[PDB]
Amino acid sequence: RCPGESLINPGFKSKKPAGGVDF
Amino acid sequence: SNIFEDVEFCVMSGTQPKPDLENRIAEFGGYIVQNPGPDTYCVIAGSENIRVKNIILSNKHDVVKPAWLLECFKTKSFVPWQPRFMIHMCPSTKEHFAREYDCYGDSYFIDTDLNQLKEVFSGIKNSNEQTPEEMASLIADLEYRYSWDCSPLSMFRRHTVYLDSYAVINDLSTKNEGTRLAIKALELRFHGAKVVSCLAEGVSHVIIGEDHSRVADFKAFRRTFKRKFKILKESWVTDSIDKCELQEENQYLI
Amino acid sequence: IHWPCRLTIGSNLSIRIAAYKSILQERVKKTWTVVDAKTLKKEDIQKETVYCLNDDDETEVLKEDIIQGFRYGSDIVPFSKVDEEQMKYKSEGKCFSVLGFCKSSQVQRRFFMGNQVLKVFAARDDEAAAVALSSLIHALDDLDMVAIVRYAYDKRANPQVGVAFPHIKHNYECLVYVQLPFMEDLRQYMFSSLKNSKKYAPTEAQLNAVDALIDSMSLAKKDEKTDTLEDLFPTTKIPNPRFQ
Amino acid sequence: YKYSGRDSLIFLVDASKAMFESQSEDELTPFDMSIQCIQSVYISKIISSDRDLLAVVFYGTEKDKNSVNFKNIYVLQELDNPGAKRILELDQFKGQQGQKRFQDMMGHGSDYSLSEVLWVCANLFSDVQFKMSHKRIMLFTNEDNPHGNDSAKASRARTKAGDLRDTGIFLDLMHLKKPGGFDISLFYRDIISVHFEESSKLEDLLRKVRAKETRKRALSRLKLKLNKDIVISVGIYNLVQKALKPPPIKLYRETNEPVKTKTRTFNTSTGGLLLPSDTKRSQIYGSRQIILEKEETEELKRFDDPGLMLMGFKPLVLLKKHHYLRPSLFVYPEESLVIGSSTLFSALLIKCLEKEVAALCRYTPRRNIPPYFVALVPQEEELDDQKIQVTPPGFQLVFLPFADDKRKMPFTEKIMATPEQVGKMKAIVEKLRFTYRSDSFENPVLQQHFRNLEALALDLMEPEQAVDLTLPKVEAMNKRLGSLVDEFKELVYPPDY
DNA sequence: GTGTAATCTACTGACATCAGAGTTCTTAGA
DNA sequence: TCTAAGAACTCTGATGTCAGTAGATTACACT
Repeated sequence: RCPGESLINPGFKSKKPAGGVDF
Repeated sequence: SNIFEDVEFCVMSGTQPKPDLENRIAEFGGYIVQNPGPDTYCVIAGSENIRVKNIILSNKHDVVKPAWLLECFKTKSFVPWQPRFMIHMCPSTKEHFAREYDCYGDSYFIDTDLNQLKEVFSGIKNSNEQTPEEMASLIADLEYRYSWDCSPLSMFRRHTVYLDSYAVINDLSTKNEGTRLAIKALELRFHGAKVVSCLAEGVSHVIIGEDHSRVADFKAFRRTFKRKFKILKESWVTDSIDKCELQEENQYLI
Repeated sequence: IHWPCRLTIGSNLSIRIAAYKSILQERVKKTWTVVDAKTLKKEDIQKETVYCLNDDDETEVLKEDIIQGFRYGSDIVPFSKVDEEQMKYKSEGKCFSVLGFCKSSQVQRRFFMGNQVLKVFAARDDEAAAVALSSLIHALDDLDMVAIVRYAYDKRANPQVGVAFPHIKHNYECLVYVQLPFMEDLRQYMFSSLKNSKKYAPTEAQLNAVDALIDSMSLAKKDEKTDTLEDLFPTTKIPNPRFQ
Repeated sequence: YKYSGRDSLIFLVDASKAMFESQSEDELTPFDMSIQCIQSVYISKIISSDRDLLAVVFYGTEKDKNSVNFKNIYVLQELDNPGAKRILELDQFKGQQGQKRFQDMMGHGSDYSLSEVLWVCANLFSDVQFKMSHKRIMLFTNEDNPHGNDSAKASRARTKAGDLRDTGIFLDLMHLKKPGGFDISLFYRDIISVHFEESSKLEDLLRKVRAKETRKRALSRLKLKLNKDIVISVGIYNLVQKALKPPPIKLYRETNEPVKTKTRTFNTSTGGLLLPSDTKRSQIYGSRQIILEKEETEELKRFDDPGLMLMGFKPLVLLKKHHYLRPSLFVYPEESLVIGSSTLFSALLIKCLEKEVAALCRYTPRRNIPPYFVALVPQEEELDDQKIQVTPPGFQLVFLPFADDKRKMPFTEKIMATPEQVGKMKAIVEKLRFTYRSDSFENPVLQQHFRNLEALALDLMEPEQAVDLTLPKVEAMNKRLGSLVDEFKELVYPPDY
């Protein structure tokens, strides 16, 4: 179902936006 | 036409009808290519906003205004190319290019063109071949004979010029600056004159403004000289510039 | 092999560090040489890597006419091996430098991703580094905090990330370094989850069999008061059966 | 869905002047918005899934291209695997000059009909031969009443889109900031599966996100021989596996054509194109030469057949986390063989977690591979994030070194720091506390590589050069930490460096 | 013989992986 | 006074793997 599944690339889990160190 | 055959073109863009560009080329038989290899003469593009600029980054090839393959259509323009590969096995292409290029990068075996010449020129540092004295006179003589010392931006090249910006002739700060003579020295220099700040024996011309106060003294001083300068109005330079050609001095005398 | 470097927790503060590989999945020294069946001489074979264009066996010269390409969707694009080096990501140095710290909880067991393990030590005869790094790792022994570190073995080689995980032995402090995944090295799949047991029943008698298996087939026996079991099968002390 | 089915996706833009040339601002444009979307999801799909299919279609244009049901529709692109020349076709229509480039060709504002537009797209998906796992249409129109002024026009669409949904093609929507309002509850309420500014979904199509995405597939299947007789089938799956820049394809310079590397072995003396049977394999030891056949350099290195033999059980504490061999792989049951073996595996999972135990196994992934030794650590799922399964339940294969692997490391002894030297460190460490998450970083090389590759491929004016996230942001490390490097420089060592 | 099933065994795309070969650096070094 | 033996990393090429497709072999069968 919708909540975790990406619209660019369906069935696969949504790629979160990279992050990195920040305090 | 039978002229653009044996000359190969890339029509990398248009937009003027792009697919008709190569069709016009086809009744002139210009050799159409969709993607420029190291073989091709030059690349043609109606606009360059994105699709071309790999070929700005790879200095590769000769890039040409849209019209050159709608004006090739009244000329015969046909001019070269590259790929890329650098090699030091026991290095081989550079020593082949010691047979096959001029040392600087101009390949003997292929013509080279706008972007490729700009690149060669940007790599250079100073010298002169033949004796400098031989070379200077070869150039001077040729522009003198054929009046190319009259080339528009060079048309006063063979004029050494003094200018009446000095309240005392030859005293380097009796300087009458703020004068529209300052702007005529810019105009003379903009067209190749050896503008000077001393009326020594090397001078061919003196230029006079609104103030005629010193003309009697230029004329009296000119009685001294072994090679005698002309004295000319400001208008000689204005008119010669406007006509893109040396108008000649004797109607502008004093 | 020895590798000299500089452990760097912030822009001004560097400590001398020199790491050693500790586990490496080990491979045999001498390769199988190739030899002619009747002469038994190791140089009577030459290995011609010849090339073909498919237009009836036009044979190329690699030194002039072969240029590597990558692949981009439904089509090929030509690079030059000599223009990849013009655009390639170049590391600015042979770096080692900490990014920050966070709990053992942030770093689960599974994810560890390395070719090798380092043991990352205070430089030989640097008694200032010895006190400073013993302080570093003794200050990690108690918080359950771990380090996260940019690494690079040498110039041109790929930059690297991951977990510099501390441990203690009576003769020296341990802080191993291990690589951790980037976001594209990690695979996420929803395996159909097994506690929904209604079609794959774990019944009382099945459970009451297994309850005895996993105690019964124990290797580790409690023949001790150290709270360390007999270690009846010490697999890390066995030699590799491949080389035997 | 099943493994092989491609994702397949068709993009279907409203060419109507009232949206196409329209803005309330100057700063965007709905057609320039949709075309940007189509180029940007399409450049995502090129790096990430070259196997999955795209098409793009303009409806309501004035000059037509269709198989049938022609009126006022132009299929710019039929269904195909994605690549550069398709991205170059969309690029031509972008921007202020672009909204005139399109007008010289297909023509703008004419009447249109969704029941014909949905017909056209249907025929498109039909015409393709491949197996499709997800069939999806994307609506780029703002026209919230889609000119259903004739309700007996509109009932055709709604029935036809019933027929789309009935045939298991899906359809999906984005609203595009229509001036003053848009409301799905007027119409589109029954076409999709309270009032909006512009879709919060649409920004996700501008993530430009890059990786390979490779679907759930086994590495291999094996039999967990508990002894000489009892077996269960288990899968072996690759939860963590380092990605590489894709293998480069060698090309002929003069035409860009691919070329065959075509290697042979040739006798150094003579014309013999030596066959694989002509030559053996060998070693040198003790100044003598040992000779073996191309069969037996791989008869040596055999021990076992593909399986997993059980070796007995351990405490999880004695499996020391300092010695680690190669990336851990998952184990999960497979009823594809050994039916009902899932019943045993599940009890084994459940009860190991009570015992605080691992199983030890010997592991061969293939015929002609030596056994390694592997601890099966048992696993438990954190569904607490609204059933986002961060962790699947099963076992981890964690590999164990052998003697040869644990390399000797030099002598050293010290226990040097005082409680103040730890005490100052315990401050700096607690000032530098963040939260790592597994996905919080990206490969600087492999991300840069794709941007270089696009510049070369779509012929872009510049490499995008997007700066990496692995460098420490040293000014923040200066400030958050503060001046406390001086506590080492004063309290811990002399001023000579 | 003649004809229609059912079903084994192939080939391919794709993915991991060992090995093998090309490449820069330390110690021992005339 | 320096010249190879020993590392180290990346990259390339083959072998084996899995899923899915479809052909040819080959069984089964006619009163």
